[PDB]
Amino acid sequence: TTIQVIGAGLPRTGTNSMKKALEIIYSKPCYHMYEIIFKKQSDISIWQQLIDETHKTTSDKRKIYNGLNELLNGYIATTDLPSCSFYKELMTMYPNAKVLLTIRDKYDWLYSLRKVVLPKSTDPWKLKIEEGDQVLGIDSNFYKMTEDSLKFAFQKNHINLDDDEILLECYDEYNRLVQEIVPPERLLIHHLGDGWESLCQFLNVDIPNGISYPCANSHHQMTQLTEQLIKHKSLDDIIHMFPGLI
Ligand SMILES: Nc1ncnc2c1ncn2[C@@H]1O[C@H](COP(=O)(O)O)[C@@H](OP(=O)(O)O)[C@H]1O
Ligand SMILES: CC(C)NC[C@@H]1CCc2cc(CO)c([N+](=O)[O-])cc2N1
Repeated sequence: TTIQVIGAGLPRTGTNSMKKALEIIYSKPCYHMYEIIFKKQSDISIWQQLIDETHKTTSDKRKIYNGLNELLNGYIATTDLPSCSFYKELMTMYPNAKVLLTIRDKYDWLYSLRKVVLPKSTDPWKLKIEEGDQVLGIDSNFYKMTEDSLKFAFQKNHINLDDDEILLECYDEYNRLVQEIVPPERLLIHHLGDGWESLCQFLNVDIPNGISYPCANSHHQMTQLTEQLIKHKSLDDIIHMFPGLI
């Protein structure tokens, strides 16, 4: 059991739905940020060490490959931040794995990103996210790892993450680059809304009979989850309000 599909799509492009879709297709687990937050928060420091390794004048690529392989043990696929930023290293490690690029309108993406993953530093919603994350046992190291992995995906050392215009152009550049460096036969570009057909064709499987394509992880749902975590101060107490999400 090793990686068959590498999800290179950025966060907030339908990765949790793609995660669920792949788990339906393969009946084996797919990695996602939800795996880290809700199941394995100890992975945060490991991802941080790997991203830190990339910032060295001479990076130890074998250390990174071995670290990626350990993180992804028991998974059939990976999606989302932070793994998407390592899609090149994953491609090298798993030469037979196919690559998915989940994609969507860039303006909707940015809006989604600011609501969940990367608020502007002066946005009051950032404090509500933090307070909510406190309930989940998430600390400040989490934000450093996600920030560093976005910067790593965009291949930038210095960047003003509060500038929407920069993030929009980074998004387009990122998706262009994936399309440039992944051979066409090894890549499926999956637009938000595309559903089973193109995906199943690509992965050489039939469309799941009587099972609809997943639709999960809206910023509306994430805003409500943040609100409810703050109100009740317990995930277990509110999880029934979020069926089928985690
Ligand atoms: N089947 C589907 N059709 C349309 N949008 C979908 C979808 N599945 C997920 N999404 C959207 O993809 C985004 C989440 O992606 P990710 O899981 O990578 O964080 C959300 O966007 P919004 O925040 O605009 O609602 C979510 O609503
Ligand atoms: C709602 C509040 C309690 N925070 C929890 C949410 C869960 C989904 C999520 C997903 C990503 C990337 O998919 C990131 N990210 O990269 O920062 C952060 C979060 N945070």
